[PDB]
Formats: sequence, C-alpha cells, structure tokens
Amino acid sequence: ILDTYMVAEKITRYYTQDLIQLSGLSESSLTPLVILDLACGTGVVSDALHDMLNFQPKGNWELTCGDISTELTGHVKQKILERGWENSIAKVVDAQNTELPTGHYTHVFAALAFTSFPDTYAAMKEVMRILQPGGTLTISTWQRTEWLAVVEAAVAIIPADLPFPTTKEFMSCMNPGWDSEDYVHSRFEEAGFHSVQVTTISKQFETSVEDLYKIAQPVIPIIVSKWWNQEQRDKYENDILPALQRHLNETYGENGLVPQEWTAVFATGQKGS
Ligand SMILES: Nc1ncnc2c1ncn2[C@@H]1O[C@H](CSCC[C@H](N)C(=O)O)[C@@H](O)[C@H]1O
Repeated sequence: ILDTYMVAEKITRYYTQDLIQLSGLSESSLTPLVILDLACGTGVVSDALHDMLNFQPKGNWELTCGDISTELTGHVKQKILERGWENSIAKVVDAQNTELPTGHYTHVFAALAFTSFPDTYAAMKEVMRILQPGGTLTISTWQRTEWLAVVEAAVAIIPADLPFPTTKEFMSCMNPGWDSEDYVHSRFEEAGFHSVQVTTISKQFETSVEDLYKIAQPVIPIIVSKWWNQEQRDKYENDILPALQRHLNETYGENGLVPQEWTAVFATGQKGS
C-alpha cells in the first residue's frame, strides 16, 4: 500500500495549495483553528497546512490527520514525531463513522478522497456533525486523470479486440458524478452546507515511466474484472503489464518523463451558525 502512495503523493501535493486557498482558511475569524485532514493518505494537506501556519505557535491551532488505512496512518504518525508537529495527532478514522467529537472542527479538508467512500452520504453527515457552527468543509475530487490513457495505449498493442474503459467510465464505477461541478455543488447543498463554491483546476507536470507503471499496477486487476469477460482475462490479463512496459520504454525510454495534465473539481461550503 505505502509504496504506491509514495508515488501518488508526488502528484496530489500539486493540488493542496488551491484546496487551502478555496477554504478561506487564511482569512478565517474562527479561533483557535481546529483542523481535520480527512482521508489524509500520506498527509499532503497536512504538509501544506504546517507550511502556511508556520508563522504561528503550535499551541494556537490543532490538527487531526485521519485515514482508514493503518499503514498510511502509521506513516503520518512517524512524520509527526520526526518533524515536531506537537499540535498534531494521526489516527485511524473512517469518514463514514469518524468517532470524532461533535461540533469540534473549524475546518475539515478531504483531498481526492470522497469518491473512495462507499457511502458518501454517511461521510457528509459525519463532517456536518463534527464541524463547529460556522465551520468549513473543503474537498477536491478528480475530473480527469491521464495515467489511464497510458494503460489504454498498452492494451491497444495487445493483438486482440479488447474492451477498455474511457476516462468517464472508469470515473463512474464507484460514486459517479463527483467529476461534475453541478453535482458536487448540489451534494453540498443537500447535506446542509451554505455559501457553496465550486471550481475546476488543472495542473501540468511530468511523470516518470517508472511511476506511471507503479500507478497502473494495482488497478489492472480491477479494470479487467469490471470490463472483460473470463475468456478475455484467461488469455490476456497477464499481457497488459508487459505491453505497458514495452509501450513506455519504446515511446519515452527507460527513464523518460511523460507529460501530464490532470484536472480536479474543488468545492467548499459552510455549516450554519
Ligand atoms: N472510509 C474512509 N475513511 C477515511 N479514509 C478513507 C476511506 N476510504 C478510503 N480512504 C482513504 O482515502 C485516501 C484517498 S487518496 C487521497 C489521499 C490524500 N488526501 C492526498 O491528497 O494525497 C486513501 O488514503 C484511503 O486510504
């Protein structure tokens, strides 16, 4: 689990500054700040919060870093000790059942996580419960990644007529709609948030062929489970990663850098006073 997430955090860190800006955190009048990094992964939002809030003492604001994964939580637990984040606690938190206190947080952040929750309605209700009156929820969700297009190119050089999902189909297998501004906006209002703002932001970067291969590796079995039949899996499932190796090496080289543009929906809203 953790090795894959160390590859992924090189990318998700590019989306944290806009999340924090959209939240209004810098201008917030709520004090002291009491912040949750929900589904924190390796903690990239927490990294950015400690950079922004490094003009102030540790006692003047509080941070909880919560994730369902014990392995990812342990990584953040160690980062807290290493870097001296004395105001911060990392612990296992299920977004659908947080066990966190009612009316506690001034700000909840959930970066690139809501589509992973089997019951997003339970998670939205939990966030509304654990926010203070006047508290803020700010989230990001993927609209378009481009690692998938590299796997599609690999399947295309397997010499058989094989199905492969588009960006849209892959996004919509679990929790469709969070790639749409209007859907996300409506979800915030339906959950009880006010002063909802939604926007869409792209980042342009480069990813190594080695990193693209590691991103794709755990998702290949899911892809062929959902979109291939058993005959197709029997004959060709083990051909995908070799084809991806070949595609990446021949197109970009063993240490090539693959241009990337990924786009996310950002949304924020406020609990009533
Ligand atoms: N029910 C749940 N409750 C809390 N975290 C969950 C969850 N289901 C999945 N997750 C976590 O959601 C994360 C999505 S990856 C996003 C991680 C991080 N916020 C970043 O921007 O890089 C993973 O760390 C995964 O373990």
